Formats: sequence, structure tokens, C-alpha cells
Amino acid sequence: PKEMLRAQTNVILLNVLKQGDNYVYGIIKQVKEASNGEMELNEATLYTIFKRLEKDGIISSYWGDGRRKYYRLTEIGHENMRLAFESWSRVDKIIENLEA
Amino acid sequence: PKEMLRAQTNVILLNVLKQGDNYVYGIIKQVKEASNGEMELNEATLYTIFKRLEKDGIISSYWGDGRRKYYRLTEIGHENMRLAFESWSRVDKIIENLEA
Ligand code: HEM
Repeated sequence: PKEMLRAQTNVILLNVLKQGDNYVYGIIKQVKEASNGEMELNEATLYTIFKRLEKDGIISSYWGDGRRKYYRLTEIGHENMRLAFESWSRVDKIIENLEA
Repeated sequence: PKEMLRAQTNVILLNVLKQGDNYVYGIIKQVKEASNGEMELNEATLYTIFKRLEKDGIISSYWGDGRRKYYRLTEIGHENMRLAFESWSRVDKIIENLEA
């Protein structure tokens, strides 16, 4: 399901930036390692996602020191992540209660 | 965020039906209890969601024995849930690796 995959990719990318500002190739490498090789993201996929996140004010970009484009979570992006994490956590506990 | 709330509601409703076929008022009651009262879903919200899920072949409906409309996960709906659970579980382990 394409839109769920995009949702999953967005969550992963935001959690990478939560660990620290990063650039596209560094993010790909980190996600490849964290997924034991099972998730090899494409440069162009990240550009597509980051254009939307920047438009929405969730992340911002800035140049490093061949200069790399770095991305950072914004203050709004951090707050949105925390709200999402807390509400999905409540969902998890609801589902836990529905089973046993 | 409205679309994330809808995503959360969909997941909860599908997990209710995973526990057994059910009807709208019974589902509301179960979700209210499982959320310790914090999630009181509206009849009309469930109708909206169930119209889409039925259209998509994820659930189907049938009459009980004042007769209630019962809903069941379909074979496709069960398979979609399992695939979603497995892939989001992989996401969780990816995020775990990104932290420590
Ligand atoms: C860790 C925090 C999580 C976030 C931020 C998150 C976010 C999202 C988003 C954004 C979507 C798609 C809806 C949209 O893009 O508007 C989605 C879909 C979904 N999530 Fe999560 N999610 C999280 C955790 C979980 C967990 C723990 C489960 C386990 C039950 C789960 C199950 C699902 C399912 C089944 C869908 C598919 C919804 C559909 O196809 O309609 N998610 N999630």
C-alpha cells in the first residue's frame, strides 16, 4: 500500500533527524544500517519527502561547510513528532486492552 | 492532525473487529472501555469509516437475529492487517536501532 509506505518512510526520516541534523546520503546510510540492509532508500525519494516537509515547516535546510545540504527538525517539527508519538502510544495501549 | 486521527481510528476499529464480529454500539462501548473513557467514538464517525472499509472490501456487513448491523473483517481485511502489523513492526525496530 503506497500511502502507508510513505507514512512509514516519513516516520523513519523524522526519527533520523530527531537524532541530529543530517544530509541525504548520511540518512540513507543510517536507515540502511538500522534496517539491516532491508531498507535502501533512494536519493530522489528523500528529496520528494523533504520538499513536502520543508513546505510544511516541519524541517528546514542549511548548507554545511562539495557542500552538503543539511536538514534539521524545526521547533514545530519536534512538537508535532512528540504529539504523534504520544497519541499513537495511546492507540497501542487501547489495542493492548482490546486483546487481553 | 485530522488525517492521522482518522488513521488511528481506522486501526482501532479494525483491531476491534479482529477480536470478533461486532456492531456499531458494541464497538463504541469496547473502545470507550479500552481507552479508559478517553475515546468516545460517534455513531456517525463509524458509519463514515465503515462505508469506506466496505467499499474497499476490508469488512463486510450482515444482519443479526430491532436487528443490528454486524461487521466482520474479510479474508482480504485480515491479510491487510497482518501485512500492516508486520511492516510497522519493522519500522519500530528500525527506530529502536536509530536511538541506541
Ligand atoms: C510510532 C508512531 C507512529 C506514527 C507517527 C504513525 C503514523 C502513521 C501515519 C501517518 C499513517 C498513515 C496515515 C496518514 O499518513 O495520514 C499510519 C498508518 C498506519 N499505522 Fe501508524 N504510526 C505510528 C505507530 C503505529 C503503530 C505502533 C501501529 C501498530 C498498530 C501502527 C499501525 C498503523 C496502520 C495499520 C496504519 C495503516 C492505516 C491505513 O491503512 O488506513 N502505527 N501511521
